[PDB]
Amino acid sequence: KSSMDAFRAGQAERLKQLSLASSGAMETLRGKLAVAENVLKLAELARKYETEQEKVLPFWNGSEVDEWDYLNCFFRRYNKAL
Amino acid sequence: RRAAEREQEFWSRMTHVISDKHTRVWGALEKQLEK
Amino acid sequence: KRITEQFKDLQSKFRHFELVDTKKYKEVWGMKEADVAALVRQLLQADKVLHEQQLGWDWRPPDD
Amino acid sequence: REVISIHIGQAGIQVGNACWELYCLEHGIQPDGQMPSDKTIGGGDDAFNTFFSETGAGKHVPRCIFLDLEPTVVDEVRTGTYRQLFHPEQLISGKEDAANNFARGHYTIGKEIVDLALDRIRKLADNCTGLQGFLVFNAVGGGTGSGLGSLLLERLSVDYGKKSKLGFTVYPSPQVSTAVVEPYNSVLSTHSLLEHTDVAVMLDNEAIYDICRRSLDIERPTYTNLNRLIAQVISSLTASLRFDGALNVDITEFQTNLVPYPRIHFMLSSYAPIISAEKAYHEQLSVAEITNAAFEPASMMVKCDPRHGKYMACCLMYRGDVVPKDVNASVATIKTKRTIQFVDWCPTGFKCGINYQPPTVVPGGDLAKVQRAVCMISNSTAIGEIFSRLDHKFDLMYAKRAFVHWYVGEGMEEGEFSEAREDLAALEKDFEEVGA
Amino acid sequence: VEARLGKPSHLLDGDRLRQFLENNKKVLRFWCVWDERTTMYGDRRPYVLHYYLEDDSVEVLEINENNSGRDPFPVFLKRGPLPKVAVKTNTTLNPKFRKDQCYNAGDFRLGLFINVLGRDFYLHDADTFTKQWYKDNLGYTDEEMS
Amino acid sequence: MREIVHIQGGQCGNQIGAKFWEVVSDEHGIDPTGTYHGDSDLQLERINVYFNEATGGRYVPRAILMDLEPGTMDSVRSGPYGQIFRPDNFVFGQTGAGNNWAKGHYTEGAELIDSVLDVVRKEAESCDCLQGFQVCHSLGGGTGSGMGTLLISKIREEYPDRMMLTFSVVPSPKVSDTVVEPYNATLSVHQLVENADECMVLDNEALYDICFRTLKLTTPTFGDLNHLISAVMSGITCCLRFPGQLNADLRKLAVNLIPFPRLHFFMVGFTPLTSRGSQQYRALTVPELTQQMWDAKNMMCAADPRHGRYLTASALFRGRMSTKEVDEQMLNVQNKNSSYFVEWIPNNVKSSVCDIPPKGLKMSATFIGNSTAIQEMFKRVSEQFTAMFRRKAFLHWYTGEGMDEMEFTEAESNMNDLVSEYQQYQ
Amino acid sequence: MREIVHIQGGQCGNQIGAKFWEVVSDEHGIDPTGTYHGDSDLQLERINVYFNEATGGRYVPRAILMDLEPGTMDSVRSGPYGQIFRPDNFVFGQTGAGNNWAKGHYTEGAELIDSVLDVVRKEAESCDCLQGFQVCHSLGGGTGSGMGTLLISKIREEYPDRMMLTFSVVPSPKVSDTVVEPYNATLSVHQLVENADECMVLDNEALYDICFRTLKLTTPTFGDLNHLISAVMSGITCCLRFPGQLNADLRKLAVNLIPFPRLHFFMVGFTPLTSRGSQQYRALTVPELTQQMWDAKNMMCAADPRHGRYLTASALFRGRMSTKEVDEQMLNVQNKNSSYFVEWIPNNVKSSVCDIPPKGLKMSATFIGNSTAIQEMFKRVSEQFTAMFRRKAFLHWYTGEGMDEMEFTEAESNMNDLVSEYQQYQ
Amino acid sequence: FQKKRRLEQQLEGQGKAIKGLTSAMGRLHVDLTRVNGLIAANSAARQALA
Amino acid sequence: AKLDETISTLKLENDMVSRQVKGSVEAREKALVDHDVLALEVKRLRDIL
Ligand SMILES: Nc1nc2c(ncn2[C@@H]2O[C@H](COP(=O)(O)OP(=O)(O)OP(=O)(O)O)[C@@H](O)[C@H]2O)c(=O)[nH]1
Ligand SMILES: Nc1nc2c(ncn2[C@@H]2O[C@H](COP(=O)(O)OP(=O)(O)O)[C@@H](O)[C@H]2O)c(=O)[nH]1
Ligand SMILES: Nc1nc2c(ncn2[C@@H]2O[C@H](COP(=O)(O)OP(=O)(O)O)[C@@H](O)[C@H]2O)c(=O)[nH]1
Ligand SMILES: [Mg+2]
Repeated sequence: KSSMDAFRAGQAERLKQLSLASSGAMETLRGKLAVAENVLKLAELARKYETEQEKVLPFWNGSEVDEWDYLNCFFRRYNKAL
Repeated sequence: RRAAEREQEFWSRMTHVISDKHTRVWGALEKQLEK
Repeated sequence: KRITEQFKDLQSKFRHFELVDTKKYKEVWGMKEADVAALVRQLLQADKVLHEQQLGWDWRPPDD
Repeated sequence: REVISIHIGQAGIQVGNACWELYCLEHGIQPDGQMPSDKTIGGGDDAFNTFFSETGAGKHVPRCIFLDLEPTVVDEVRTGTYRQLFHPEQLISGKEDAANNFARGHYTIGKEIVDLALDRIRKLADNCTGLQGFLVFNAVGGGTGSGLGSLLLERLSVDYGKKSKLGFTVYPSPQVSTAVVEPYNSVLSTHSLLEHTDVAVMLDNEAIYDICRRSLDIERPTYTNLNRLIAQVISSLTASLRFDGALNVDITEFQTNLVPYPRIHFMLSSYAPIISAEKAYHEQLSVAEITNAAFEPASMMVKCDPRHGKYMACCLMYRGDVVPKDVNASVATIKTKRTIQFVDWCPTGFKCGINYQPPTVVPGGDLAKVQRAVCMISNSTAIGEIFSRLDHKFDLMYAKRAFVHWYVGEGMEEGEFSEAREDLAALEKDFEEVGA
Repeated sequence: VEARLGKPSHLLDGDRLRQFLENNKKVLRFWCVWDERTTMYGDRRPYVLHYYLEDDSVEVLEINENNSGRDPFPVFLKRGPLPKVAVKTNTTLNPKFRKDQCYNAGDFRLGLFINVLGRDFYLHDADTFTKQWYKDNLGYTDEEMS
Repeated sequence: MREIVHIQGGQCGNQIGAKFWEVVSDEHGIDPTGTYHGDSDLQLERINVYFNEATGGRYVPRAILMDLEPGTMDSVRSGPYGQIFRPDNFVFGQTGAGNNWAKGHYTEGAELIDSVLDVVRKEAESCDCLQGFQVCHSLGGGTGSGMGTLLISKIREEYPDRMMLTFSVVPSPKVSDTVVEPYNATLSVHQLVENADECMVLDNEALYDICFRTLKLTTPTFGDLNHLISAVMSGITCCLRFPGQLNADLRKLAVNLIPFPRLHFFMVGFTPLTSRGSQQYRALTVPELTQQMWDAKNMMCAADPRHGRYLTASALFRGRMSTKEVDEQMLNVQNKNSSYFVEWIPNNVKSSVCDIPPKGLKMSATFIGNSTAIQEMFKRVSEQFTAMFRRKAFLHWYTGEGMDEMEFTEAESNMNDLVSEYQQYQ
Repeated sequence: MREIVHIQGGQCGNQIGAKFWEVVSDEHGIDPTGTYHGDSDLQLERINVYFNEATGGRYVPRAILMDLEPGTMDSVRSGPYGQIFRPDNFVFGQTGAGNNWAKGHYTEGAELIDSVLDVVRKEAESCDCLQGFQVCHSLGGGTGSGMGTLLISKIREEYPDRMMLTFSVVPSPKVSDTVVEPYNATLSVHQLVENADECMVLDNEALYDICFRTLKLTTPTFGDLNHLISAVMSGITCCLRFPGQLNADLRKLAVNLIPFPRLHFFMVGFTPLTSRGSQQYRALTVPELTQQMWDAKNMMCAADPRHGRYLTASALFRGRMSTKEVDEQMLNVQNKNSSYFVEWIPNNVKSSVCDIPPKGLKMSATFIGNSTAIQEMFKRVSEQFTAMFRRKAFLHWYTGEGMDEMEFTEAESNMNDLVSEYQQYQ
Repeated sequence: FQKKRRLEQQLEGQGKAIKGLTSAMGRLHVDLTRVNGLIAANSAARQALA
Repeated sequence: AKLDETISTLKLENDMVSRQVKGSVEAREKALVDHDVLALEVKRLRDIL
């Protein structure tokens, strides 16, 4: 009976800990996804007032990508609008 | 033991597949595109 | 006599809970790892479109 | 289903003087011994069986004895307004005082009167048929109540044994005091009270003074008000036997639900609603607020903070129009409340009882008539805190051997002083151990 | 709704405390005789009846004679409002008896018959306090109270 | 013909039984005087099951009061329909249990059990065809749990071939009335698994919230509380006392309800239940009755059935109805929520019908379920037991009369066995 | 057979439904005690679409009142015919929406919609054939908008294939009772443009104008306006409850009126609406009713049709008339006002007749038009929204409760593209 | 005071988490019932079509 | 004296809230497990569909 109770308690504890850790991870990933979809929609929102000129050419008339110059194209579009 | 550590690396992979660099990019792009 | 079968019935009961509990934990883990795989696939899809449309110039999948 | 009451010492006799007038007002008995011919309030015949036994043709007598060596208070009772109520043989009056000396009250004059007292109690119990328990009333801070009370308790225990013993004991206050040898008398009485009395109900004086100042708004109270409200608490406790209700107890549920350990029996008392006649008609009275009122530290009858301790068990008697619902709801709320904490020995530590009889108020009293009331008796470790506080002053006074010459001249010695000291110390040890 | 959100149960119905304050300790006592000698065993028997003016409730007590064949039972009927009438009972909820359905203090006339739960009591005496109360309040003459 | 002998043990048991006898006497149509005043002959032809005619139609209930409280005696005598019981049957002690299972089962029992047994033997031989025993009692008291259990053991020894219904209220921590409830429970439930044939488990909190939302009562006193229990008890013998299209006695109910000898812990419910203010607005029909009965909030136990699976269930219907709709609705409530049943027992539900609805209504039903969810409540009380036993608290009062620790540990062992086998069959 | 569940939201919707239930009950000839006292037997063959028989002639409506204040419930029960509703259907909050859409859709919804959804689920299961739901509410208040939109979203989700009639009264600047009317209306329509299937758009300004000009009442209260709305909201569904020479139910009306899956905002009107002084001095013939039906001043909305074009228009005639006469009248209207009708759809008018007119009158008519002029109100409210939202006025009361900034921008995006879609097909 | 406010805010956060979980419980129960009903319907359809 | 009384009451309130939060933790875990088991049941049922 002692062995049975110990085994059952261990199984319950492992299930509980896996559930808690997985729920935390899933909440983190859901939070990651929430920001992403807001970015996609708001990009769709501003495109309504765009002219088809910049709708067709939003950028202009081989290493990896750094985090400082990372938004140059968007800044070009913003400067065009301004 | 082995299963526990396996799950640990699995969770680390599935929660750091995307970079904090990309998270900061997403936030900054959201602000810039709002303005 | 009564506690003799209770002893063996406990053995049969112990065998039963071993099978049921082990399979239940496996099934829920498989379920939720499939779910998190679907969610991370969705996230990877979301990352690709933001780069490709706004400012990417390149995009690169991970290993797995 | 009768119980027998014995009162020893000045405080005990005065408290009983209040209790018996309260009882006769409850049961409609005139102060001259019989119920009237026209006015009939008796809710049920034989309802007085617990306390009064009819004698022949309409003359009720109490199941109580008053005894004390000082004759002044006893003859005051004899010449008072309740002359015909008592049987002239229960009133035992000595010749000379105990004079704050436990040794004097227990050894010299003790041997003389205890035999007569127990002989009278034996006849009383033999006349009784369904004897339930003993109700002793005394204060250990004096000489008579300590010595004679302890000796009589020991002899009654060795005589009967199995019956329950409820001792409503008045103890010295941390600041309020009227005598000097009270630490000595209290510890000497306690050494035997602990191992004879089944359930000791704590009572203080300063706590009740503060209660009647805060609620009844009387700035300068006397002993009469104290005894009146103590009598009200006793009546609320015995109403379960006296009257009929939807969920009742008797003297045995107390010793069953309230004593987890053979040497841990020290009960905190509380009563609600203590409300004056001015605010009675303006304030809203019901089970939720009376139950909440019965738990604040400023509403218990002994000066000790319940917050420092953790409850063991609580017993709640309800009087009047009370239904099981609102009491269960108040119980759930008080359990989920955090400002009070229960210990893990007993996850289910509430014993509730309900009785249909509303509380009564004596004519000219300081309590207004109300629809319902609640009385609480609880277990905690603040009692052990009180014991440690008293023992500190005991040892500090004893270190200089003060006042010991009276005891040694009476005939006793320092051996039992040492024994009482170590016994009390072991008692605080037991409380602090059980509190874990 | 107020009971749902927390509200005193007695204050839900209300109009209770005035009557208790006005008559906290007023009881009318009547000496009834029940005649059932027409049944097979037992004989006619006296009982007492208390009517509490605090709640308008009725409680019937039984008086025992020495060397009688009856088990000593102090109470004969629990303290409650007497229905005074037949009501179609429900298996789920017991009937709630209201004041106009139950008896009133003016119903007892010292010479009528009371249908207490089928039993047909005949009350024949009353205390002097009850007689004085009746004369004061119901304007009853001295002859009726005889 | 078939005779159910009814015993009332303890304060709770006596007070519930008083209302039960009130309900059954009202159903069979006798005024509290004890004389027959019913209108239809359907009430007379089966009056022998519960009542005995002595002389002059002065019917006397076949009930056995067993306690230690003259106060409860006065209460029973004072309550309406309280004088019908026999003064000979008023077997009562004088001391008082004082809320102690040891006192109720060993000390005072040793002297009063002889009297209770020879009285019960007296009515047992008075009746011609004994059908079974029913005892109404609590589980947390002393004179209700211990004395009733000892009576059960003696009766099982005397008559090994009779069905036994024990109507026992089991405590909950949320509504707690005394302190030694885990001890009293563990002892009584330890004995009832071997002795009692089946037990209808009940509790106070379930009845409380039932009269909260179903009946919409404001001040639900015990007079309101015990009424539902009495209604269920009266309903469980509808087939015995009245004609129907599918008869079912206690043994027939048990055989269809007990797959293994130690699974006889049934949770009960009643339909229809509705407030007084909405009676005229609500329809009366079998689908509505079924939907009301199969809900968890209509159950009289603090055990949520959605936390387990029903091993088996039974329905006792009353009133002129349709067997085809009854069967179709049982099929629906077995098929739609199939996950909450057990897969290796086909036809989990047994249904039966009677021709007479209770007075004051037109169509009724009683639900009885052997479902595995009661292991939650047993786990709860077992935890209460262990927490107090972990340093032997409140235990000197028990050991002061002859109790030991071996039986205390055996009770916990058996409770662990029951909960283990329920979780095994989940 | 076919069934319409009814739901009332907020004070405005609750009072409108309270008047509507009186109107329909009188039309079906039932006593306000729930009993039948009418004469024409044709009333009771189709009362099951709206009523359930409880016990011997007692009928209860198939409606659910929902709000967050007790005053509305007290008023509706104090009013006449308030004793017919089932008390169990009175889902009811306690704290109040405070004219706050965040409160109505995110704070009190999360705690009360679980309760209001189970009861409507039970009511829908009570009937066999579900035809649709009927939600009556406003678009300016808190609980009228937020709670209504949340409930309709849940109902659409759980019944994906059922019709939804939402009677929405919209705010107007000339008749404004609160200050955040655009903030509420835009957010509510943001969900109504996907979830609802047909929104009857109404406003109090047109009702006041009708009561002043053609009705010529001196001091009209809310009761007269609610009674005036009751006429159309009852005549819309007469085709279900009464026979007709050419029947047309809700889905038939929808498939004819709605050309594209987004344009489901209709204006409504009733005929005749004549002052009691002039009732005797005018003739009642279908040609005469057509003029008052197509009069721009008769529309129940402050949107002038002459500033746009009609896409589709439906004519629900009540009484016995000539189908040829109706058809030729509609043909003449279409030919004369050719520019006012869209070009690429031949025969922009649907017609149908029901044999039973409302009592008292022997002839009546109801007009439902899906014209493109209704974008005037959306421009009207969107300009106000932008005016207030440029400064973020009153925006803390919503931001500090659970929504963020971009939701309002999304709502305006949807509003602007909807008016763009109307202008496109114009 | 800072500890007390932190613990309290933890408290209502956990409470709202529990309440959302209970709402999920109810939604899952409703899904269970509807899915089982469809199971029975499709089983009958399978038998008829076979 | 006033500071001491307030401080003692404040520690007691901290203990109250601490164990109340612990109870909330346990309730959240139970709700999570029940959610998991119902989800498993849902997946079995959709597999049958
Ligand atoms: N509450 C209350 N306490 C009282 C009353 N009378 C006396 N006491 C207390 O009892 C304590 C001890 O009693 P004593 O004054 O010594 O009288 P005693 O107990 O008979 O002892 P002796 O003086 O030797 O006779 C005193 O300190 C008082 O505080 C009373 O009427 N009410
Ligand atoms: N339903 C119901 N329960 C009761 C009643 N009276 C007592 N109880 C229950 O009985 C339990 C305790 O039983 P107890 O009084 O000790 O039985 P005893 O052995 O006769 O003293 C309590 O939890 C009460 O809830 C009653 O009239 N109705
Ligand atoms: N037809 C009609 N409209 C009303 C009535 N009462 C209020 N309204 C309209 O409803 C709007 C206010 O909505 P309200 O009922 O307060 O919304 P809620 O507070 O969320 O329920 C106002 O603009 C009024 O024009 C009424 O009795 N009848
Ligand atoms: Mg003295």
